[PDB]
Amino acid sequence: APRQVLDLEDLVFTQGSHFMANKRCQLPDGSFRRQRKGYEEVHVPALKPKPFGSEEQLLPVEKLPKYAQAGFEGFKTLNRIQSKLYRAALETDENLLLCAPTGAGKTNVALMCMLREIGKHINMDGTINVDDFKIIYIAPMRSLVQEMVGSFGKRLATYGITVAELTGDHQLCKEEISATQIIVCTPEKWDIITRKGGERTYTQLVRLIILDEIHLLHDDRGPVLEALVARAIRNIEMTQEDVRLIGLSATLPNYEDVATFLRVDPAKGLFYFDNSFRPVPLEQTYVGITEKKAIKRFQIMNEIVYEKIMEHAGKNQVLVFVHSRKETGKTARAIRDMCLEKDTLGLFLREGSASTEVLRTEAEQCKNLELKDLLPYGFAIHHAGMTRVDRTLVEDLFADKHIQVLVSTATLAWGVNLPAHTVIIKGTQVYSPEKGRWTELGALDILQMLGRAGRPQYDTKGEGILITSHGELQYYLSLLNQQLPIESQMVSKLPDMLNAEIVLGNVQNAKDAVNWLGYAYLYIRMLRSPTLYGISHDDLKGDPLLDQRRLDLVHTAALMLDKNNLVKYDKKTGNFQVTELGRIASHYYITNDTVQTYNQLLKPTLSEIELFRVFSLSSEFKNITVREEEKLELQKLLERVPIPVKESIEEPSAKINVLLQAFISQLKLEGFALMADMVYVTQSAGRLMRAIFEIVLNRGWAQLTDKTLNLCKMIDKRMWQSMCPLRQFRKLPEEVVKKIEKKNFPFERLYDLNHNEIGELIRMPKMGKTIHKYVHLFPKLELSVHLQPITRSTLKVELTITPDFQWDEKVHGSSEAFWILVEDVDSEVILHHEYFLLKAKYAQDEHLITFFVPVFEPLPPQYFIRVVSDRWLSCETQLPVSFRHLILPEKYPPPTELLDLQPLPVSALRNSAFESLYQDKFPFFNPIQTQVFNTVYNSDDNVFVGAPTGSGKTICAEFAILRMLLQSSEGRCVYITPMEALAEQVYMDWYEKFQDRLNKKVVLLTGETSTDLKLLGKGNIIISTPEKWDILSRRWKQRKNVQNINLFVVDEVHLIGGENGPVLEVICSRMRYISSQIERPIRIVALSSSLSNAKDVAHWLGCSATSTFNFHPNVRPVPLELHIQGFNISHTQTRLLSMAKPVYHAITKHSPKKPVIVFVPSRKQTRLTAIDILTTCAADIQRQRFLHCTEKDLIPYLEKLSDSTLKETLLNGVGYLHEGLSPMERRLVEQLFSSGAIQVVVASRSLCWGMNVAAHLVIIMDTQYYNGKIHAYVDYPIYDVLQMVGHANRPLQDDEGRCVIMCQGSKKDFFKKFLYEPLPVESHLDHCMHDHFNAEIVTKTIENKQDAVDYLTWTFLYRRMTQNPNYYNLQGISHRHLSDHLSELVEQTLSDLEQSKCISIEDEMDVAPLNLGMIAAYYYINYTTIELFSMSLNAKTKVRGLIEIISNAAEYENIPIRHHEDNLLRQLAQKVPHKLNNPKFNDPHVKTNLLLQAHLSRMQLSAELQSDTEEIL
Amino acid sequence: FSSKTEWRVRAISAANLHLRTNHIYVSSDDIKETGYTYILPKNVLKKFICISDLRAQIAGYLYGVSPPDNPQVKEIRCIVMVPQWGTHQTVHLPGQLPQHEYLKEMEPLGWIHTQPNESPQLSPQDVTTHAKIMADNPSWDGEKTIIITCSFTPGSCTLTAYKLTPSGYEWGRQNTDKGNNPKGYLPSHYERVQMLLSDRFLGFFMVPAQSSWNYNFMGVRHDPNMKYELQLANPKEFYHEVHRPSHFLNFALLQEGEVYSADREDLYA
Repeated sequence: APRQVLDLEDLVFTQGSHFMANKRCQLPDGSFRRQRKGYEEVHVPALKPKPFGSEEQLLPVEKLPKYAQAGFEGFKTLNRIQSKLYRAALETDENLLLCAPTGAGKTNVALMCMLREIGKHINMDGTINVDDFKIIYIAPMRSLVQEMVGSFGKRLATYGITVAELTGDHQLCKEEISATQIIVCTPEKWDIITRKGGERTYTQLVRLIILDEIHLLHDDRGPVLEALVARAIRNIEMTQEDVRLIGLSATLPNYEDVATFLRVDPAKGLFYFDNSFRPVPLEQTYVGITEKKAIKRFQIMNEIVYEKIMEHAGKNQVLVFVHSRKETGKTARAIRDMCLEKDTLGLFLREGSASTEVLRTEAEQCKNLELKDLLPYGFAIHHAGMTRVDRTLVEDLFADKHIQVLVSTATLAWGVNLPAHTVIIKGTQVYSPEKGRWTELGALDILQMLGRAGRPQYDTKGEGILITSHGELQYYLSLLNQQLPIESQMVSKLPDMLNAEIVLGNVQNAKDAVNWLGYAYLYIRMLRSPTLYGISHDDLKGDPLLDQRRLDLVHTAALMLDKNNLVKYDKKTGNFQVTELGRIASHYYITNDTVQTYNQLLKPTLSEIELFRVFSLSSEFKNITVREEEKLELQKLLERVPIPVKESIEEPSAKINVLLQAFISQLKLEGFALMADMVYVTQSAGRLMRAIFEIVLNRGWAQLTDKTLNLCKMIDKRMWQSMCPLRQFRKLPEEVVKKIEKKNFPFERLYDLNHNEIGELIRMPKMGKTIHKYVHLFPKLELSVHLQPITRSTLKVELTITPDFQWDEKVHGSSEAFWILVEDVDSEVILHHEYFLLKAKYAQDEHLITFFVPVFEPLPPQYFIRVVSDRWLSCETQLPVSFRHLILPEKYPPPTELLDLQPLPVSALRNSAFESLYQDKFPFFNPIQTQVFNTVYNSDDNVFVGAPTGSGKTICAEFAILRMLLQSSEGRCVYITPMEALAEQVYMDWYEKFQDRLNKKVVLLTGETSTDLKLLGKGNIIISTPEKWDILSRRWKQRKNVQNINLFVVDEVHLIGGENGPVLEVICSRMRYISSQIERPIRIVALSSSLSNAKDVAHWLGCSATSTFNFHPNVRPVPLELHIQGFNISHTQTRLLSMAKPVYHAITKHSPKKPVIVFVPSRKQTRLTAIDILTTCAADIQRQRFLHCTEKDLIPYLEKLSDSTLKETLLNGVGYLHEGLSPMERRLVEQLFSSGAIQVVVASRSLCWGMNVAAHLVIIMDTQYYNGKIHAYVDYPIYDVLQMVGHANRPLQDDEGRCVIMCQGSKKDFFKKFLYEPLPVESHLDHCMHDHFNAEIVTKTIENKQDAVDYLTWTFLYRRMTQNPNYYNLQGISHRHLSDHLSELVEQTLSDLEQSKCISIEDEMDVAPLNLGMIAAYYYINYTTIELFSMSLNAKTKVRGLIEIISNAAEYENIPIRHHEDNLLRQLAQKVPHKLNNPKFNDPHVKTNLLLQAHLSRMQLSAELQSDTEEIL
Repeated sequence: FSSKTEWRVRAISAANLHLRTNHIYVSSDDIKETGYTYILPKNVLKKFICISDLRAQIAGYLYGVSPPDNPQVKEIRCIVMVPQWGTHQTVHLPGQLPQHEYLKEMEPLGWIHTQPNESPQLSPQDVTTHAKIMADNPSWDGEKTIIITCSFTPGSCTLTAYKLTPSGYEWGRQNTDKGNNPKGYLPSHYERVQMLLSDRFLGFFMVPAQSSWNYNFMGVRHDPNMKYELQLANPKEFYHEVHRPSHFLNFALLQEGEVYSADREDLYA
């Protein structure tokens, strides 16, 4: 039914993993319970060896898989469990579950369980090579992570499989963590990783997970593991790919629900074992203290410890695990004084005086701590509190067995293993700062430590003793005796996991949430024990599969999430929308209460004064409270901070705020509780800081964001801003550091000091070497800028990032990660902010960063650019970018509104032979064409039509074509359109429109000039491209059939701004020159997209204001539903992969019933995207939703394919479109789609032009594309946006259209702002100037600087550079300033031309072409490339040198370097017979030389590269 | 000030100074009609106020323009901060006049300052300060340069802007002693004139190119002979960690303090 409210507190377990979920226990066989004074004694004798199975023997290390035999060297025999498990491991991918108490070492069986896939990825002359598999070992303790990764990395090193730990940061370790093979990790680290979304990238090669010691699920920390288990199970059920599963837990019941939740089979995926097979028999003693008074207990416990020490005084060994670092060494020397004040009783515990080598611990005296004093005694102490080298130095004697009493910590036990005759758990309790009080230390800790009782060789049967409390020592017994159930404690965190999956997209609605609960253990566990978790059997029967109680659960998640604004979820829709709050929660593992706490506290003008309270108020430290004890040093911590603390006084608030202060200040603290809580709160404070940082970097609070990044970096350095910039380098000596610090000398001044000129002040002349070394190893970047106003609203800024540093790997790392901000004048309004990373490989290279920023009516005198290294503290780079020169662009006037005139049909024109070519197509012409008609068809003057992509100015050009045809039979028409494929499709339709129906032939320009001149003049309408119509008629006066063209149309000339526009602009100025000088009138037509500055272009082509059709994007037949999706992970791979579900779900929302055309980022990524689409159809049960026909219908057109997966793709109804698709395959797919048998087509960014298949929805994915010359990605072209966004054109049936574009947040506002209003366009012949002036000088069209100015006087540059000059580098907008700029550029270009020997400028006034200019403008190649040619040409020419000479051409500078082509290219240059002088792997010139060698060898590379080969041919 | 306790009590005062700057009060009195009217951007008054203290006085320098064919209005289009320490009674800012290509486009409009205590007259310090500047720098003009006070009243602001009479500048460059009661100091020495606010245009901020403006806490590095550069950068708040390096350099431990409580669970990232 409808949602049901739930209170989740009283239904989750207090004292997690200390519950003892089952409330009855049973003693062991030899168990004895005895009463003493204040102490009850529970003893248990060790069980019997389970007998040798009937010819069940250990498997030899040879007898097993020889391939897995790598790395276990020296191990000749197998453990009993090892042999029992090897068959299951090496024979089965059965989801494994190893149930064995501490001592079985199931790590070595998980070894073969992984070695299955480790051998699965191997070859003959090659190895396991890691391009196939990496398995993740989830371990609960960082000590276990360390020891396991260390031992295993060198163990399997014989096979050389990379064993690494997932302990690096997200971007800091993603590169080197990609080449990290089967890896250990903390489940918590993996949880943060999978919440951020980086885990998907290393996924789908993620073969296997091992879950070592899954008993942690009994804790409250088990919730993370439960989330991971549900995630893996559920997402593997949708991926249909398996995931190999190893599970591990100690001897415990409920193994069947364990195997259930692990998808492990009890059939053979189970490994269950009793505790009698302990290779060291396990004798137990437990001392429960009924003592009320902790006072008397604090003595009696030490007394019992002294008794137990007397028990092992002789030939024996004890290891005592204490709770505190100080109390450890305090518990020792208590034994010393005890054996001293009992009159040498129990001491003399050697073989005599010096026998049993008392001289070992005698000759070993000198140690850093006071353990030097305990070494003269029989006792010793060891911990990483004492030291790290000393820890190994004491374990040395412990392995020498020359210390009979070892006092240590639980972490030193759980670390590197050393076993003991006796184990002593001293108190079993710890001070939980999360609980802020005392409590028990959970199961697995005691498990590890009290599993060290007994050694693997050095004894037979080990005993151990745990001193605990009366009420709980029973649970302590039920823990080691496998009466201990293990439940789940996610029940409180459930809403957080729901938030997490909603952010990950793994749950859209409560339905997916319940499907995810289906892979949860709480399903199986709450089932098998319903009465326990609050499920009455009556309501259980009422809801047998518990969907309704699972949705009453879900109710609390939805309610709390909407209440905390981590999701925006409705009562009826059943789905939820997550926001920035839920995003930050997921990405930073932020708790949904602290998230609303931040949303409530954080304001724009936050100072550190209030940030202290805001950081101490964080709900993460809720149950940490100031003790009566601390209240003295509380004022002491207040009296030391550079920040004021009057905000709060002695309380939790003060405690946490001052504690953070001290954590930064590197402060001492007396109390152990003080130090513990400080450690914990500060550990949480780092993530808290990064979360507040995300919030502030989103909402835009500038000063708060600066302070927050600095505060994060500060707690990182463990130093405030007050430590010298030499603090970021721990390599400095502190004395010299403080000497250079004490002066008032800016660290931003140090670089002008030479090797010794730095020490010349500090009186440190001999240290100057390392001084300057660090002074330059300090990360430093320099930056320069280019500016241009695009619109009066928002200008664009282009960046240059050069290195002022010298990089080094242990100092820099793999990359320099910097947050840059485009910020208001006063640093208040955050206009933008980007995050960049320039790799060490990518170092020293300026990377083109390009962004726009807005301005307003009260214009500011400058903006600011901020650059800050992410973690580096005291690192900064400023750039005040000045607007003091701005020339505010011309407000382009209002466009012509669409007058609602009578619907004009094809019965408008009187000619029936014309009306025929429309009659059988449409009912009426759209009012755009129908208002432009009376000009284009009924008038001869110059007509201009500016219409957004899909409004049909091509039909109004066809109206002018009709007018020309009616005016003159053999009239000649020029159709100059830049787009080669669109123009090809236009000529293809014209060849049938006119040659067939009207019998007037159509001509299509091709390469060879003579046959092209044959085409024109013979054809009535000649279609061509910009340079296609520049090359021919660059000498037009010589050509007779050129001056005899009646009509001329510039189709889609708005591409003038974009590339290939300058050639068309020059040729159109030449057309205007024809219509001026030819003494005849030539009809001029200009078609463009939505245009703001339309009138200037209209005049520059010679059109009237009455004739220039300037219309808004709102004027089109098909209205739009336009959507933008901002993706927060700017990493190309991670973005492209994690944004998969969004496109199919955008279908399921907007166009689940109509055509979808999905533009993708790569030729290969189209495939991957279509595959992910079909896979998301599989999960979203509606399968074959794209198929609009029968299965045997597909075979008739599926008989023609070469791609193997394209057949199944067609059976799924998706289909691809790319350069790889053979022309027939592309046409066939297009045919099925245009018929409507196909629904959703994976189309390339390269196929965005030449398609005839429009759509209802057009979905753009990954607007960035990767270019190799600069080794970086770029944004998609604006004209590409226009074209592929117009590609949704179904005015035939669809009453509107659907457009979707999912790009970065940077390119989100880009489209949102540059799409709705029109686009501006400038001319760039100002940049490429040699070409047109060269052609004119060789034609004698422009023979003198006067003539060059006259030629420029008819261009669109003349108009626009005079209109908004500074964008064209003109600082003065006047007439004389225009002349100045024009004649100056003329002087410079003609001077550079003559200097390149292009032509001779006589007297500096006249000009006359030379042989250079002649041959250059003859071969239509750039004059600068011809200059490099003239520098290459020598008398001793051979084809070998000349090949590189003529391949270095800028005419081959269009061939790009594509995604990761550096190795294959060197392999191909290897198999080509000509080498290269330092062959460059990012030079398309070396690429072209290798390709010409391929052309000479007839060696068949891929067709991808053969495209470039043939193009260069 | 106690240097520790007066340090915090005023730091936690400062944390909401922006509270005021939607409560400022404007100087309305009889107009000269022959002099100028000096119009100031509201947001730079905002920042010039919230950066200040409510006892320590700070001063800014006004740069700005006259608009073409509208002479007698003085746009205040930029404010310069120079290195300085002030008392609670006045501001002490070195003799070096802020020069710049940025400050080239403008004429020096004079000087403006915070004021803790409400005083409906010109502070003797202020009159002798404008005088003493007139004494060594003819860059300022008497018909062109004015002296603004802006007092922090109860949670509010109250600003006035004065101009000196001849005997005003005369006695000012006459006086040397530094008491608020200098003999021969009289209300004959100033004239209060028309100042206005502006949301109408944007002023911009100037900060030394190498240093701070609040040497208030370093009585050491400030000398009437010391020299400074400038840039268009924002004044950071009175007490920001740049101007307080000693206490941020106050750390006194022996570094092995990490010896105690070495249980080391991280498990994240």
